[PDB]
Amino acid sequence: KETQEASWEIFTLPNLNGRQVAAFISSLLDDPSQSANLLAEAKKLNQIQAFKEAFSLFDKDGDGTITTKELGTVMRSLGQNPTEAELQDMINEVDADGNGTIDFPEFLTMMA
Amino acid sequence: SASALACSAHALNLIEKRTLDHEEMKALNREVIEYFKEHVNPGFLEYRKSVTAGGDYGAVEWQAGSLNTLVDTQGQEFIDCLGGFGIFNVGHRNPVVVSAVQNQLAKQPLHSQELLDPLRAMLAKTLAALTPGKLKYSFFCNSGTESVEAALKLAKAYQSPRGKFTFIATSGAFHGKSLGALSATAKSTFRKPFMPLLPGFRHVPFGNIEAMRTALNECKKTGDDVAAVILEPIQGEGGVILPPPGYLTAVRKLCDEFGALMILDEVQTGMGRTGKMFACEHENVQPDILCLAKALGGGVMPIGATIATEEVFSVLFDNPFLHTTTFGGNPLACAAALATINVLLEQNLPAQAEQKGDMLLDGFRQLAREYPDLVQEARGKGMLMAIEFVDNEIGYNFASEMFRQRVLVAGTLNNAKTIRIEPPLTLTIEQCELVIKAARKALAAMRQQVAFYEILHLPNLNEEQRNAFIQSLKDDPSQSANLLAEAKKLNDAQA
Amino acid sequence: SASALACSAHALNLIEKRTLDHEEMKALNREVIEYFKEHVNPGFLEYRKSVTAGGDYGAVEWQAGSLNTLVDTQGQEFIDCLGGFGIFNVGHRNPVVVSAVQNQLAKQPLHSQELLDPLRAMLAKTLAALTPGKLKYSFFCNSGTESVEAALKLAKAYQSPRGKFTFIATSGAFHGKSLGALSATAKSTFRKPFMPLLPGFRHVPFGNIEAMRTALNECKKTGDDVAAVILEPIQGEGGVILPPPGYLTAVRKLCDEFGALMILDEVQTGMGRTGKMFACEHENVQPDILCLAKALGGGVMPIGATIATEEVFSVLFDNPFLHTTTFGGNPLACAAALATINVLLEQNLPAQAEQKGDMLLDGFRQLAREYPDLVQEARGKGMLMAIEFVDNEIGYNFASEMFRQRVLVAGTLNNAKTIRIEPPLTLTIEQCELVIKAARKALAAMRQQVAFYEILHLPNLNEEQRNAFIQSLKDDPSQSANLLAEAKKLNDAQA
Ligand SMILES: [Ca+2]
Ligand SMILES: [Ca+2]
Repeated sequence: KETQEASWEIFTLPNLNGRQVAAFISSLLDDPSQSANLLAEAKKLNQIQAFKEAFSLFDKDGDGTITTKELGTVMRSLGQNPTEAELQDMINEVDADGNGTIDFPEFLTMMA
Repeated sequence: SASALACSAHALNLIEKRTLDHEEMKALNREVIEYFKEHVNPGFLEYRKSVTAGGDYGAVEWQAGSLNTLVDTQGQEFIDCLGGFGIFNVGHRNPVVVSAVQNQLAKQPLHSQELLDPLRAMLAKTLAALTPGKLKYSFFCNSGTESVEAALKLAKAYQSPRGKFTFIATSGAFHGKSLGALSATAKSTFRKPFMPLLPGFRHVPFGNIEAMRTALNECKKTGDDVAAVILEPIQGEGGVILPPPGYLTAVRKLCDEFGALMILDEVQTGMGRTGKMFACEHENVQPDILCLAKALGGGVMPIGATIATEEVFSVLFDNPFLHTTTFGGNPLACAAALATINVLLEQNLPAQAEQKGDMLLDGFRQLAREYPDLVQEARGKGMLMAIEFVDNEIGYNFASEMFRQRVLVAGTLNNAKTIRIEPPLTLTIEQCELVIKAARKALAAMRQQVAFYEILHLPNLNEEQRNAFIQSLKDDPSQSANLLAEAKKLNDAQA
Repeated sequence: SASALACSAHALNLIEKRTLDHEEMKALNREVIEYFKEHVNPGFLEYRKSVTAGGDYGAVEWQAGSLNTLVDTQGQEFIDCLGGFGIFNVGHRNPVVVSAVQNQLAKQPLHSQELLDPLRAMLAKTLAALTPGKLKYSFFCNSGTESVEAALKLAKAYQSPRGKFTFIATSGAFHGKSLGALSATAKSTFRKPFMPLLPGFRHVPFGNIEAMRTALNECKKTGDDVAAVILEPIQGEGGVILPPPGYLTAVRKLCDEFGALMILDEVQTGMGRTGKMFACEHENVQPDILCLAKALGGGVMPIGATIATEEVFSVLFDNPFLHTTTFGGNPLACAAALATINVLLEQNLPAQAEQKGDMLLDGFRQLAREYPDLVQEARGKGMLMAIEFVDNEIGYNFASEMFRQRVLVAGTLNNAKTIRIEPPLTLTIEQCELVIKAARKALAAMRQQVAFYEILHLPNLNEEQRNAFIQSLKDDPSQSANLLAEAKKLNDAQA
């Protein structure tokens, strides 16, 4: 009964395509016991996918990395007026690899 | 936790507020969920869970939006297709009714119970003018079940000196949950835990004139002559069950033949919902006793009314205290009722209910033939309608999907597969189209879902052949009914 | 004659009016008498005639004067010592209650019945804080009789799986007039015309612990084990009957011993009337089920509440629709109730009720010793009091004489010789003395009256000295005692 409710709750997640929801559905049919935890990490996974999307729309030139000006573009767009030094500090706080731009995870780390 | 004074003070502070910030909203929702869990009933929380998805089970009422909309504590607006199960016939906070209630509140809300209160006389006269035939005297109470209690007591006081004691009701009927009325109510689960109830109550199939004639004739043969027959003109909680044309006329003729009283329970069908002021006016049938409530309060006040002919009501003339009720006929309730009758007659809301009812039922029937996999049939009369589904789970998912689209619907107490549509008679045509479209999207989502399950239980296909089907279902959800077709088209070949 | 629309329109025109000219008043009083005669109950007209003299029987309510006064259609102001038989504990149109009701009216008067309504949770929490011991869960309805119905159904749902079905009530008790509650109510004339009622209801003398122990023990011996005992802490309708000290405690102990539930009916004694919030607090007794109504509405709304321990109330957790009611717990009624609890606690109206009650009962007892020819005894607790007279005619003339002095009093449903004094708890000391003085002039007029009749009926008297005797009786009332003696002094001397 609960394997089904899990099955539909994972199915209705807005930011997953068919292949992974199907894979998960397989994992859940084989294991009615590992449900709410599998369900949990699936939900989380949806969070990562949607985060990925929004992030992508924060990378104006689509080159997979975010610069101080792209940042700057969004910050200025949201009614703000950041300085070059402010943008550089923001990036420096999460720049794990010290290349001066923000990749995918580092952006997740900014959110965290 | 805290003292009663603190609790009351907090409650009044919250009554005086008109809007809530979100931390106010979250705190209040958390509070009401807690107090529902520990002081009202946790079962209700579980029920709404079964008719919602996620935190939708925890929507808290706040304020009426417009005539036909309700606004929760989060500002979400809902079109009300529930109408309080027939309460809000003239909409929410109807300006005329609110105005009358406000004026009489300025004057005097409750009566002394000793002196003559004028609005009781005015309302009794109005109801005498509004009811068919010889219905002349009115007794006022506060609820439908109380109105049915007064009806039963009138029948008993009239028929006991004539040697008649047994009452005939119908299966699937609902007449209230007070023990007297509960003896007439027919749903097993409502009655069994409180048996024994009143002696001499029998039930026959609804809409079956020969069964009822059989019951009356057998009761006469055995010396258990029937005092009264009680029925709804259309069974609300039974799933909006329509009797065959002429049934009410035949029941009246039968009661006249055996010398039994006819008690019509119009608590739900009354006040214009079925296209006329009372459902009994569809066949020009006058009962001996007529029961009213719900909509008679104009969606502002609680009220009930039991109207009877002078012939039967005269059993209370020698002793006017033989049947009373504490708050019955209070000036606030009477003001509400008079305002409601005025609104219904001036705007001809019964006829509107017939038109909008025909439109909504047309839409629902079209959706019914488009979705025979989910809908069994749609039925109704005026603005009292219902959609019966194939399962209870299906109708459950329908209620949930409609709630997600901010259209309010609910089930029926005696029918688990049926969802009622009982919107205000003031529902606009725009909102009619909106609710039809909402029903369409609901049924579409539900078809996708039932397809998604049925594809999972098919036995004759490998572990990865399903995953292609689920995948294609989710990221390309267009091959849907036809997709399910593909699934079985491989399952039956692989059988 | 006229259409329902015309009648309603006239009624709303009259709701909007605040005062009446003389000819509008005469027309309205004539109208209300007619419609009472032809559409409500003509018996009421005869009853009010039996408690009035002349056109006093035709006083029509109009508006609340102050907290403790009512104003009829002629502008006559009455001090309310009736209090709607225990409704107006916080006076008429209490500003706090009227304010809360108006605010919630501005938001939403009646709830959807589907979503969680917050004021029901708030009121349930408040009542849990306010009630003794483990009383925790509340069910809301619209009247006292409905509250008793819910109490009985809770007891049945709890005790039927344990093989217990019979209910014990007390003689002289009143618990409502719906058939379920009527099975517990004890007055013959209220019950006989509607028999058969619920099976397995028994009555024992009120205040007699050994009689009740006998009933429970015999019921156990014969296999008719008692499910619940229901009683008022003080019988209001029985004539304000006080049980011996410790009776309630002994009943609690007895129910604990036999495994029966204790249902306390505080519909009349509740909300501060007896000097404490609930009468059961005088002995610190917690029932299993507590019934509230009347005063819980603040004299503005109809409401009822059935509070129970989680142990008993849990019989509704698995199926929250097992017992419901159409309007129960609506936001307007809940707002009223919370306002009333706030007013009672903030102004400590229970203690005031004890003080003013002691004062009024002192006055009534003094008048009782001064008029033993008319008054048998005066009794009361807090502001629930009664005066029992020698006959019913005497108490009738008392009610009439108090009505002529514009002090409102009324009889008790189960006691024809008793007149109840149940004024608001907000009654001021000046009005207390005014009511005592009014009672004195009433009793004086009644004594002079009985003298006047006795002098009028002496057969051994010609017309001349009779005219002289009643002439003197009028011109010197204080000689009333002597001249009557003189009259018989002569009625014997020519026999
Ligand atoms: Ca970039
Ligand atoms: Ca980097």
